Amino acid sequence: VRPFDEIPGNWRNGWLNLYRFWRSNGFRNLHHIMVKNFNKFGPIYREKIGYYESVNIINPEDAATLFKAEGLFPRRLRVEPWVAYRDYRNQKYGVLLKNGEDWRSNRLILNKEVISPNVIQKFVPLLNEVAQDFVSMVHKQIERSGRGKWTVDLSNDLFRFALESVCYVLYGERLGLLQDNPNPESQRFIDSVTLMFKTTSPMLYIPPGLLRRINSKIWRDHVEAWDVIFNHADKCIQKIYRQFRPGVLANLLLQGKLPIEDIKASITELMAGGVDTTSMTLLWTLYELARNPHVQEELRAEILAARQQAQGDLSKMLKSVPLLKAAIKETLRLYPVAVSLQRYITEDIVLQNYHIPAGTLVQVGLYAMGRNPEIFPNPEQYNPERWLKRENHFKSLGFGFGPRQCIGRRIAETEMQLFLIHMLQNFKIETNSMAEVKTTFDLILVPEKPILLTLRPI
Ligand code: HEM
Ligand SMILES: CC(C)=CCC[C@@H](C)[C@H]1CC[C@H]2[C@@H]3CC=C4C[C@@H](O)CC[C@]4(C)[C@H]3CC[C@]12C
Repeated sequence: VRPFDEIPGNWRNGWLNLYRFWRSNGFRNLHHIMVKNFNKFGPIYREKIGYYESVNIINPEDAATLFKAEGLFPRRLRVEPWVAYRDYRNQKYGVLLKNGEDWRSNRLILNKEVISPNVIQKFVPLLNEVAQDFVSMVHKQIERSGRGKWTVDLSNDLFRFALESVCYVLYGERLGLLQDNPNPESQRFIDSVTLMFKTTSPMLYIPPGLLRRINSKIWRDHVEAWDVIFNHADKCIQKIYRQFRPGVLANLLLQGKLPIEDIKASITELMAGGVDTTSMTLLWTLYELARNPHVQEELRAEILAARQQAQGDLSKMLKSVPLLKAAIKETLRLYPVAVSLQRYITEDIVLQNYHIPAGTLVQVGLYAMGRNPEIFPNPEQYNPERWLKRENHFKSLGFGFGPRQCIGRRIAETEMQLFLIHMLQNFKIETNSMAEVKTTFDLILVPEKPILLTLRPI
């Protein structure tokens, strides 16, 4: 086998690479940087930028060997800003920040009430309710606008649908974000959530302790945002104990399997993990459905057929939409919520004939895989057919893979399906202009400029 010190890449000028990363852009084009590296060093490259070093792969086969050596307690990179807040406020770590035995001990409890098929069917009526209210809002706006159209940037509205839905199944209450005049308690909560995501982007590389040392507003606004999010969790917890004398939070407080401190930590991290993720995916999807109207009709045809063969039963209808679940994989292929999965190797492995010493951070380039003509034929075309009647697990890594995969993947899928089912039944999504839209990096994959979509009743 080839030694580690022979892997291609730029690990020999890490300090010059740190200069090239911050001199211009860089923190906005990490997804484009990876593609170039793979198109320059091959199916595997080793990179070092400052004190950061890692081995990267693109072939789904290599992701196999990677996930087989992650260990019993897989460890990804950490969210420095989010961890810094828990240390400052002496809060417990949730299922996302924990590692080792504590994560495993938690994950298993959380899985019974978040990802198990038993509770997924209990979430269907809840998610569908929010999905029905979103369609009502779109009709109202279309009525006002006249001519039966509504050209709008659904960015903010989709963010509200994501937050409204996740908080419905987690806390067991409707925040009312989809109204025309939401109550100030929810308007301040969504603003705090938004400010929280907006303040993490800067501290993903800039050490949080450094911004705290200079009393930067970035650090202060971050703490102020998490405070509101944690206080809204206490507000719920208190109401639930008052009602003792339903939601994920209520069931965890009933079973009394985890401490309230560990329950409050996880319930919060669960919300953060699926508010910006589901919202942007639902946006990229609506965008590609408008650039590819043939796919939108093909889906609409299948959903209308499933509506009648199911006889109202959403459970049956959700099992009868294979092309819809394939469209979700297709969106996550061109626009992955995370440009890479990270796993700290716990055993010496070999990838592409190269010894990878234990402890090494190996990343799986999801954005580069989904756009490689080799792994995916016709990559730049949105064709959900490529996923049906095909097999492929290591090609659809959008929600990760393994014991520490996305614990809310079923909640996300269900929510995104119910959304598309209700939206395609009532409206046709038309692109205001066939002009190209560019992708940038900031926490996730977001469009450079707003996406303007027209919604006509059908
Ligand atoms: C389109 C929607 C979503 C996408 C694409 C997505 C994607 C991902 C990915 C790639 C991971 C890491 C997987 C890995 O490292 O192997 C992850 C982890 C996680 N996701 Fe999501 N996610 C979505 C929605 C949600 C939702 C709705 C929730 C609700 C709780 C959620 C909660 C979490 C949590 C808590 C983790 C970390 C769990 C752990 O590390 O043990 N996500 N997600
Ligand atoms: C909730 C979810 C998305 C799961 C895991 C949580 C957490 C481990 C991940 C999610 C996104 C990561 C960044 C993503 C991309 C990059 C660019 C990479 O080329 C360099 C690293 C970097 C910035 C990652 C940093 C840590 C984050 C936030």
